[PDB]
Amino acid sequence: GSRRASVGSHEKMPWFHGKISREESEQIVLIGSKTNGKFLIRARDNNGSYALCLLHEGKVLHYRIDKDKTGKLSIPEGKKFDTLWQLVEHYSYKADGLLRVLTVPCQKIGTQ
Amino acid sequence: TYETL
Repeated sequence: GSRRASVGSHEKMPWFHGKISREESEQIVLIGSKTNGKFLIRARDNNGSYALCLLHEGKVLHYRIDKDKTGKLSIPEGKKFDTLWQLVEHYSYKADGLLRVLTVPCQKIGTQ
Repeated sequence: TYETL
């Protein structure tokens, strides 16, 4: 297989930037969104926790995302998922609790 | 800073 065990912080992705802070992405959201549904998850790899960041109608939000000493990621008010891929994709469906469902990746792109 | 899901 050769593909590491746990998610090796799959930076590669828009709505998944394990670099941004929280504001940095919220200013980015400032750029894109409006349509209520834009979002971008953040998850580094060193120490701390992840957090979903989306925008409603002009009020960026953030949702702490962590597991439960079980190994699976989740959210207090949100839900419970395996990884940010499920909590994201899932939520890509609905809000599940967010202010509003998801619709688009917010964070920036790459190069050009 | 975490809205309530």
